[PDB]
Amino acid sequence: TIKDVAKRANVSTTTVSHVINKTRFVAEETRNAVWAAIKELHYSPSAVARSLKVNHTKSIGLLATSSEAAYFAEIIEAVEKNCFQKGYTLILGNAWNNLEKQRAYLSMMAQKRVDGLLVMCSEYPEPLLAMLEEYRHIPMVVMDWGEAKADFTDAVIDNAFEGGYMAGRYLIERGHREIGVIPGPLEQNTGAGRLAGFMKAMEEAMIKVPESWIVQGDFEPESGYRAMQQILSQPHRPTAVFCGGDIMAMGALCAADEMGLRVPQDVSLIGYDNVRNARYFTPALTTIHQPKDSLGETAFNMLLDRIVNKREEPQSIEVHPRLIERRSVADGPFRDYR
Amino acid sequence: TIKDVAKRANVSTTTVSHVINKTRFVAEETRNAVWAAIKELHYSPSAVARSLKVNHTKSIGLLATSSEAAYFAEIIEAVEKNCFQKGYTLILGNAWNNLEKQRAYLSMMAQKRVDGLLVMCSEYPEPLLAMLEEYRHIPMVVMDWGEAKADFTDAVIDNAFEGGYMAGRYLIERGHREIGVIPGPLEQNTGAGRLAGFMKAMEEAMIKVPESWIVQGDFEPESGYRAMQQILSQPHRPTAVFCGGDIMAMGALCAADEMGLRVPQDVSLIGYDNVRNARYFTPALTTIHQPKDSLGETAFNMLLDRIVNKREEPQSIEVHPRLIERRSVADGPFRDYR
DNA sequence: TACGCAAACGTTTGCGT
DNA sequence: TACGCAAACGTTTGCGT
Ligand SMILES: Nc1nc2[nH]cnc2c(=O)[nH]1
Ligand SMILES: Nc1nc2[nH]cnc2c(=O)[nH]1
Repeated sequence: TIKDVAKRANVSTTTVSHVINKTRFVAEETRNAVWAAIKELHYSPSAVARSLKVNHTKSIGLLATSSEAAYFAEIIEAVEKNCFQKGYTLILGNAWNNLEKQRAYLSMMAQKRVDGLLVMCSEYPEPLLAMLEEYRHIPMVVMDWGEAKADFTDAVIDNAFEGGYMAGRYLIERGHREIGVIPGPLEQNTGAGRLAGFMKAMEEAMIKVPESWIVQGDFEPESGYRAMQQILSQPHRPTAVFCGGDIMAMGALCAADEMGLRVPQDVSLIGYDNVRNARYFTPALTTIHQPKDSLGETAFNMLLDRIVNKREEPQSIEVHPRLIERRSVADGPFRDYR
Repeated sequence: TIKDVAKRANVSTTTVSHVINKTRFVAEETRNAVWAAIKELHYSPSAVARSLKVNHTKSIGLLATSSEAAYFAEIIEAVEKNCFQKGYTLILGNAWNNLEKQRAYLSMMAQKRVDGLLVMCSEYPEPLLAMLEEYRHIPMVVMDWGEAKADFTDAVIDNAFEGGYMAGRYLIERGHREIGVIPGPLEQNTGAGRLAGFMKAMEEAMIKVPESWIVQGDFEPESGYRAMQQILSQPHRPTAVFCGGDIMAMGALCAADEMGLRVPQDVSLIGYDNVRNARYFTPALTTIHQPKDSLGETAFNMLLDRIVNKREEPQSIEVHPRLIERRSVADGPFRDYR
């Protein structure tokens, strides 16, 4: 305890502190002396004590959805550096889209008194929106929203509609007119948003799409498997499918193999995410890339700012995606005709 | 503040507390009354205050190596549930095998006063071992050690040597006598340990292995790529390779493709990890599976026990791996001869 | 029976001199 | 010049009555 180091140090605690935090000038002797005792006495200042005083834990919370999915894990890993190089402590908590679950992690959140709050709950029902607001006191920012759903938070928008668009365009220019689509859950942004972007181009190109060629996915490889399966299992099949996510595409890739179909010789897959190891998919995945890092870093920053600069007004910064050409896509049967 | 709810509640704080923690009987009126104010006044008890008093933060720290690699992310995700269903708060911090880095996260660790400590630093040099010990006060347990490296911690041993063994045996019985190997870093347990297991069987079967058929990997898909590449790029090539890790195998799978070689028609790949989505590799990955969940859950538990049961003696629980047959492996040219 | 007092936990910090 | 006092932060808890 400080009372213990000051003692061994034959100096006031006020002194022990002033040297611990270089908050005011202290003679060299006194300085050194404190230190020695600090070391021999083996002192570890109590952050909890210091925070009960200074009104800030210096730790930010993460109300995530899950932490194993490649997509998530990369953002999550991104944040942590940011937290660390800026002095913060990361508190991770996955709600699994569970209201109860979130209401709890949110609960312990404020209790432990997180200086700030990063959110990625995926689905945002009225109930959620509700609970979230009752903590509008604690600074926060949702990082996975299509557009600014609330006025009480900060947001980083991905322009995922623009991405869904970019993907379809590619297919078109490639020669395809018979595309399919295994989208991510519609309650989601990266779900509906991407699909909706992809579908503008279609109409923009008078391309229709039979319902039998559009199957819901949940970002789980198993789901990609089942869809791709469902797709090619019907008499008339498309020549190129737009896969809602990379790890789903990764799963759709598998099925086509066991299918006996070649890729991209038989099917053309265009994903979306650009996961750390999508380049090494087999084959190499052509895909849309989301700036996961910046989506992360940008978030942490807005928080700090709102924090340290006692910001009060909400905000929302956009981020942008870009096509990444790999090997899952070939020319369509209309390429030369354009 | 409590002083604020008790006031609005026209009752002593001692009362406000006794109802907040059901620590002693309180009349219904008084009870209800407190509550109302608790709600209208919108009170969030201060955990930091309560902990500065009760001597326990109710939060455990995670001094990980990294959090994006599938292997890690799965354990990490495992822990968090365990933490959550048992009432704890997860603090995540990746040291990136950086001494300085770890010494820091370890530093802030004790400061914030983690009730317990989970470790997975991969490489454990004397320097590390040193620093770690100076916190032997704070309860902990390394979860990625070959054998009990220290007497001041708890350990969960994976029997990764037994796994490396299981893998080689498979190859043998399959018909192979010309195997290769892309192992994970030797400073590691899952590195050296697995390799060393795999190599006993070899000798146990009078199988030698040309150095030109053994290439260091770092668990990174890119590394698997380069090795597999290096391997088949030499005049005489093996008929089956044992891949140190799944995500590396995943990377070796790619190269062979671009190689023009078929798998398992041309090469036979046997990985090790059994990652959440290795089944969906292309082809479906035959591999050794580590009980990631239990490796996680078991760890959290030992910690609690050491914690709540004020345990003092070190411990070490083993966990076991098992072969998972998929599609990356075919009979060798010696199968019928046995 | 049902509750209230004050002291304590481990720090920081405004006055001082 | 260089340092020391005491009060405060937001709770819990042993005596009480
Ligand atoms: N698994 C997963 N992948 C995604 N890609 C974009 N959004 C998501 C998401 O919420 N989950
Ligand atoms: N990436 C990675 N994979 C592993 N598989 C077993 N151990 C490890 C490790 O330390 N890192």
